[PDB]
Amino acid sequence: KKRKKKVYTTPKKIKHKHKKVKLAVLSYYKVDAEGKVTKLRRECSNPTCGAGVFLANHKDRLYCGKCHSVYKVNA
Amino acid sequence: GQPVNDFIDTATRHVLMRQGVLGIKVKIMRDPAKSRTGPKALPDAVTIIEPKEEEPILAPSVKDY
RNA sequence: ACCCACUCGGCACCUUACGAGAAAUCAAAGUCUUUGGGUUCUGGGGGGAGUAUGGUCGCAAGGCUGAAACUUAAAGGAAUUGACGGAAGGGCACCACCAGGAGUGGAGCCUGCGGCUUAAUUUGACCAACACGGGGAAACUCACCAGGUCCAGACACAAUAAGGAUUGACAGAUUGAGAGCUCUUUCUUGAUUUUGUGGGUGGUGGUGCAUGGCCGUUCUUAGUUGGUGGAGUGAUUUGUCUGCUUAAUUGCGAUAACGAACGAGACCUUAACCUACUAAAUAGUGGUGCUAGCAUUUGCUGGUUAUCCACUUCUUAGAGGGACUAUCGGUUUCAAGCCGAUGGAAGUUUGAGGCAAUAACAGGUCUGUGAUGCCCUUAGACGUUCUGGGCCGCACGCGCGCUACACUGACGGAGCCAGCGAGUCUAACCUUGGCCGAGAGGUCUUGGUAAUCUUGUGAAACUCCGUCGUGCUGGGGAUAGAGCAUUGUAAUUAUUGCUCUUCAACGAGGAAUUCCUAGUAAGCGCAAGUCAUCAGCUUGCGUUGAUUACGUCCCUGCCCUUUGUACACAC
Ligand SMILES: [Mg+2]
Ligand SMILES: [Mg+2]
Ligand SMILES: [Mg+2]
Ligand SMILES: [Mg+2]
Ligand SMILES: [Mg+2]
Ligand SMILES: [Mg+2]
Ligand SMILES: [Mg+2]
Ligand SMILES: [Mg+2]
Ligand SMILES: [Mg+2]
Ligand SMILES: [Mg+2]
Ligand SMILES: [Mg+2]
Ligand SMILES: [Mg+2]
Ligand SMILES: [Mg+2]
Repeated sequence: KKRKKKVYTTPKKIKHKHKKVKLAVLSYYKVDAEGKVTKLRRECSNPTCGAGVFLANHKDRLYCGKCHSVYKVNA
Repeated sequence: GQPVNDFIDTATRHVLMRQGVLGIKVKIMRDPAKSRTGPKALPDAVTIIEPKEEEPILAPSVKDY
């Protein structure tokens, strides 16, 4: 059985890669002059989300990160 | 025949060699006279018992204990 | 003229070679590496070629004498084994024929194959391919086509690597898609990986002409082999055979063979016989003993071992018996056997199978296999999944089949009989019964893991009584339209079932060709396999049940012997 060379009608697509950013401490916590700190991110209502659930942010919604829930910053 | 099932035992093996597979077939006919189960001899292997030949007497010779 | 005994010369024969020969064979072809009686002629691998030329003879035809160039690895002799023969002899087969039966080939449809078409219409196979791959494909199967993911890239090494090496992601573009596949801003996890280098693993990728295993075929036949001995320089041969006989290399026998082996037979399974044994609410019968239901000076039935006693004829299955061609009559190298009749359940090896030798085929299968060598491929994959499509595509040709062409029938009513099976609790299998529905089916329950229930599978052909009335007709039901259900996520290219409507060829089929000898052909249905659904297929089962023949070698072939061969890739 002879087989031909597959010829593609579409360009090759690349596999996505994790974004390289050196921001792991910059936008997570802030330190006051005396030393008092309060976490500025929100808390998932579902208890199986973690104390450090660290709800992310978008332009019009807030992303959970682990439980994949959606909230609003303007609540 | 049936004595193939009764007395013939066969095995088949494949042998992986650098040039291919080599088939081995082993066939063994065990002596029927051995073992205690099933037929102990081949069919039509008829054996005859020796007559235990005895001479004939002439006189009646009544015998009493 | 005959007979007998001789003898010389001659044409020759028979046996065997002591001898010779490569052998066939030879009384010379002996007296030859132990080579010498005398003498003439001829040959030196096969062709070119008895040709060319010269000479010579001939009236001519031609004869006699007679090269070379060049070409070529064999040509040739005798014998062996096989194969083949429009060779002979002897046997045999319904995958041969005769006498026939049923047909197929003609029609419509189903299915497989080729060809065309197509993105693909995956593919193997050409007596011994073509309802075969258990190949009845909606998804899967799948191997093909258009696309989308994923790594299920083990291990070793090196590099990146404190937020990194890495993943995963709601929504919005996007994609057939609620695949974060790719992205749009940015969160989760954390030395599990990424990248590269070796390497590895998969592959229904190729190679069945590299292989194993299995299967088919040669070949349904009777055939095959060594030990010792005999023959031959040897390959080989005899054993393993003239005749008779057998289904049989089965035997009687003959015999430079003897004694053995495999195959055949024997054996095993199944089918028939057993009023013999052992017994059985998972099989039955009787007593109706028990109540009893219906008709009546006794029949048919109901519930019948937790209502009850018996008892195995029928049913079941264990141990057994039974047939060994028994007896008889004939015939025979009167032996192996064969033909009739009588008994017997059974007398073609009683029927049918299972198993089944040596040697082989470039027979089929790499698409059954985590059987497999080699080659190719391996991250945009020939790996694996997911969506959709194809495998089914139709100017056509062919092979298995199904349904028919009608009155030995169709239709309607009624009668009303098998055997082989299978069946769920790791989940929905076989389904009784009641109810609903024209139907197909739906619903509520029951029993059955089964000699217990489905199931007495109350199958069909068939039978009886009626409608039809020789009109392609009320035969035929292809094609097509409408609706109702079931299986399935999914039914369109209509899965299948049901109802109404449409109602085509087909009036018995050219050449040609298949199968079969008794419970067989043929008709008829049923169960199982494949199966969620789907039989017009297969494997088995039973019901009804012929005609013809107990033969031959004419055709097609098979076996043995002899014979010829310039065949061995074997006519
Ligand atoms: Mg046998
Ligand atoms: Mg003479
Ligand atoms: Mg010469
Ligand atoms: Mg016909
Ligand atoms: Mg498909
Ligand atoms: Mg082959
Ligand atoms: Mg010898
Ligand atoms: Mg698919
Ligand atoms: Mg097909
Ligand atoms: Mg029955
Ligand atoms: Mg189907
Ligand atoms: Mg079926
Ligand atoms: Mg089939």
